[PDB]
Amino acid sequence: PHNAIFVNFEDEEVPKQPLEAAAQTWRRVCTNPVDRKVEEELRKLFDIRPIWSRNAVKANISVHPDKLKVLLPFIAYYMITGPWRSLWIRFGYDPRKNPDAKIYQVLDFRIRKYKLKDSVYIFREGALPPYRQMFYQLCDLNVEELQKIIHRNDGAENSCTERDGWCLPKTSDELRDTMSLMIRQTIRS
Repeated sequence: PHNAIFVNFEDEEVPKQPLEAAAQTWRRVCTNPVDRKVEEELRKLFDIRPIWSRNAVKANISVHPDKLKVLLPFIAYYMITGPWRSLWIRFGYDPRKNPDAKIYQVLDFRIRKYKLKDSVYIFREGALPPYRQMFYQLCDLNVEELQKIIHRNDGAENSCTERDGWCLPKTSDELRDTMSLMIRQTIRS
């Protein structure tokens, strides 16, 4: 598609290098020095945080979308199934072999110049998700209770499953109910 590798949760190995088509496409698109600058910036940010969401990345650098859709498959690979679905992972990083990746797992919450804001990917007591269906990452839930629910099983993550990953079972529903309660609390205030 965009010269990206799509990894399933049941795939044995994860890619350790991009595709040569993606490398040549980036070589073609990289025209101004600002492109090299933003490439280095994205590389450093994926070095600090190995797993990223597109909206979270857009909230950290101001890049042109047509440049980002080419740069991302060159730096990271895309997850299709599993606890880290719809997330970009640095080449050579396997979340199914790192318990710390628990803090990078995804959570789908449905209600019932180029840089973006913080509310597009960060949850806080007193704010309101800007969209009807969001894909948060467990590290960006800046609440003490949600983080306690997340780290309840720290140091003894047992096995990595598809429904919950390194987290304890039925954790996602617990976080979802807590965020709904906090949303109603913020609405009342």
